[PDB]
Amino acid sequence: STKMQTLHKLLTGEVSFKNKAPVKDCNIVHQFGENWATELSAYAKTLPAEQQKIIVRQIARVKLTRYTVAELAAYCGDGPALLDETARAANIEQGVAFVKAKGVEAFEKYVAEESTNANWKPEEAKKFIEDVKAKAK
Amino acid sequence: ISGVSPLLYFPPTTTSTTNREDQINKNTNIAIQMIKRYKGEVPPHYTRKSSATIEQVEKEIDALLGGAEKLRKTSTDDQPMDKLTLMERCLRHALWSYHKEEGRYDFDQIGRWVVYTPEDEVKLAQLKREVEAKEKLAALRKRREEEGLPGGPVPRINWPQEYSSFIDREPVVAKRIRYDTLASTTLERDEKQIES
Amino acid sequence: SKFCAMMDLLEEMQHRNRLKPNEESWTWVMKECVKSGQFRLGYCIQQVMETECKGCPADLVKANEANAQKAKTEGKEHPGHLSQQAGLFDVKVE
Amino acid sequence: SKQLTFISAGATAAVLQSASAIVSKVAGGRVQTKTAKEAGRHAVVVGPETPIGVHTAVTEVPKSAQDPLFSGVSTVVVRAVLPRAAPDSVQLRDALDVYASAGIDTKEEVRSATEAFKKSAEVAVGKAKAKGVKRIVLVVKQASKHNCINELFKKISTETIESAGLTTEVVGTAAVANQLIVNPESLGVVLLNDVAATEQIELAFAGVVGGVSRVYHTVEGGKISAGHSFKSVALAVAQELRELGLSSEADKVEAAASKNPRAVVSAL
Amino acid sequence: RADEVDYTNLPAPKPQKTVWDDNIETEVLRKYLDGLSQYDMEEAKYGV
Repeated sequence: STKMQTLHKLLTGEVSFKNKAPVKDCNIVHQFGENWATELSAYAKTLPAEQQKIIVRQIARVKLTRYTVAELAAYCGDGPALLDETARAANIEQGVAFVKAKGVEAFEKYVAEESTNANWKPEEAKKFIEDVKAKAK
Repeated sequence: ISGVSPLLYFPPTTTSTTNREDQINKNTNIAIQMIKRYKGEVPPHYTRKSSATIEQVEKEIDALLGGAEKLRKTSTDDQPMDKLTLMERCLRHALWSYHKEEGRYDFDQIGRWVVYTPEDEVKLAQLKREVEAKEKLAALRKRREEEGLPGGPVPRINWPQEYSSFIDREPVVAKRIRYDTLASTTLERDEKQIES
Repeated sequence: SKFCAMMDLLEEMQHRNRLKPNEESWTWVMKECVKSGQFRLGYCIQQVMETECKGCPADLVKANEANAQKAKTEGKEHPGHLSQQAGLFDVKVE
Repeated sequence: SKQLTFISAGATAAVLQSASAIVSKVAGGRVQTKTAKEAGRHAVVVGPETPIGVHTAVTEVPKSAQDPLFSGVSTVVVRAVLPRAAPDSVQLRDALDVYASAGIDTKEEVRSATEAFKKSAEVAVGKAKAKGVKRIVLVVKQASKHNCINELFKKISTETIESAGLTTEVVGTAAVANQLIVNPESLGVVLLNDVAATEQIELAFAGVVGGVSRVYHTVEGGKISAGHSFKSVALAVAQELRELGLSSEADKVEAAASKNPRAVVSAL
Repeated sequence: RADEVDYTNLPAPKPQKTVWDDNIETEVLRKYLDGLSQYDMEEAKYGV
């Protein structure tokens, strides 16, 4: 009960972090858990409609916060709903340029290293590398 | 680095064609602008009262001091000096000050005919290190260019460790962007125009 | 450090066991100094072999000199912070 | 007969071509569309980069183009823009902080920066008074490098605002950016000092809201529209046409931008 | 059933000062490189 109450206050802005750190997706994931969104959504159902709407809105904004400021400015120019596809396309274009610049085997190793540092599932990394390879030809 | 990131970091190389000449030209122009501001205004022009070259003056000085070599007598540093010694010291001091201002950094004679104060010795030592350092830097920047390594400095970092250390990727990605950009630029100016 | 371990081992052998190191032991030390790039320890070991043993393997002496002159070209002859000019009140005493 | 001035600052050719097609198809040829690098009125600037001749960089949340996520939010983000010199020349924002370290005199540059900040502060307080807020939020990057430009920015912005009678709260860049993206309803008017990071924050806010057109106030006196994406540029053109005195065309462009952001030209 | 955890508490991001290789190019740029490291640490502490 306390965790959900703390999370709701944190997202609403009533409750600040110890060091007044920004309320980003990464920090929340670090403390509350990987699936904080799911448990919060289930908990919100036990609250009036207004609080439910606020929780949904705050969750959506936090998800948008998962990108850096530069990425948002570059890719979120034409709305947030189209942000994910635009970011994915730009990343794919970078992958194509990398492949055309320094081969494939190095690109395969580079993608693997970034995925390890980027906290990416092997399936997602494999899908990305296949997509960029297919885009090349 | 908790949290699945949306994108895999890739080199920020987007200006595929950035000629080294243009970068060094811009560095030169900025360097010239800063130098002009620091110095201020070019000093008012001066017209020479007499025409003579530095080489001619040095030759005349050598001729003047060569005829008195037999008469010239050495003595202890604390002992009083002679007319020939005083003339030699003054002439050589002026000559080597002019040479050092011009650019002929011959420290062997400058340390002899210009050093008379501990502050002067400190200034000479500071100058001596600087010239040698620039010569070494230019040589290795040339030897590095021949090899093909990036012109700019590269820090001794292990980004896989940095990703693990930091929690949020944003500062880490920003740091990589800066250093990658720095390593892809030539922090060199045209020293012909600067000297001019 | 490999060099430190071997020197300590020699110290144990000569002092606490009363056994004189032979040429083979010193050659191993010199090889490690050359391999690790520590060209100043090589000079000291070179004299040790020239003093206790009979000379040094001239292959290794030349290798060490090559490493030293590489540093001179690259400027890594001494740590740089030592070369920085300091003063009475310009030194940070931690 | 009439003229619309298109400025390009770091914008891809696709966006500029899209803007030209939109204006040509909507206007119908009555108003010509010329391209330049500086203007004071009837100007649309395309691209993240700041054009030459702009001192204020205000941006708001238009009611019509509010994204469903950010429905009801009302916060005005004004970025102070110092005079822009040629790309090769050292910019004032950097000269004001490096010359002091080098010991060079910094009198004229300080005077120019002071004038720009005063104008930006006057714009910010006017917006704050119009909206009715009592306190504004200054944003200054807390990096050690920018220890002089920000100091002057605070010294002047607070002076002007306090002279006007409103309160000022100073903050950094990361905290304000997170607040503006997550909880923007707690900020009424936020001024931003002239730094690259602040420019990115302004663009991110203009994009996250759903795509809007930024207003630039120039030295000559006036307002010019600014966009960086298809939707933002389309809204900027729609506002510009409205200023010229075209209402139906402006509404059509706005509706097309709302419906089909990336392909407004074909949508309308 | 005692206290479990302060979800509010967050471990501060422990900064690390960047270290440059000791070459002649570093000595010439010692002041400039040091400024970059100071800027990097300031960014890490504040966040951006």
